[PDB]
Amino acid sequence: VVNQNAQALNTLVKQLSSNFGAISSVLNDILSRLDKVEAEVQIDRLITG
Amino acid sequence: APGQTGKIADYNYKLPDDFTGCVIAWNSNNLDSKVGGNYNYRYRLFRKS
Repeated sequence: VVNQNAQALNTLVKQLSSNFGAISSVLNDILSRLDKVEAEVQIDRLITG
Repeated sequence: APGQTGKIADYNYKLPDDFTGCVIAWNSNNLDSKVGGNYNYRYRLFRKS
């Protein structure tokens, strides 16, 4: 039980470094490199994932 | 057009990123070009932001 709780939270944190097809997993890499219309496409990918 | 940038979009006339509406244009060379240049029309070249 302790190991399953820990692995589920470790997996949940490590999904934050996935792109899900966005240009980066980091929102600042999007918001600093794409304009207010183009950034939203990559943010919508990260949100969905 | 919505989400565009350049010295007209940035400093003169900005459409919101989810503009609902139609943009309509026509060449006005006969009405608005003058033999030595038509200085009646000007645009903002600079802004603070």
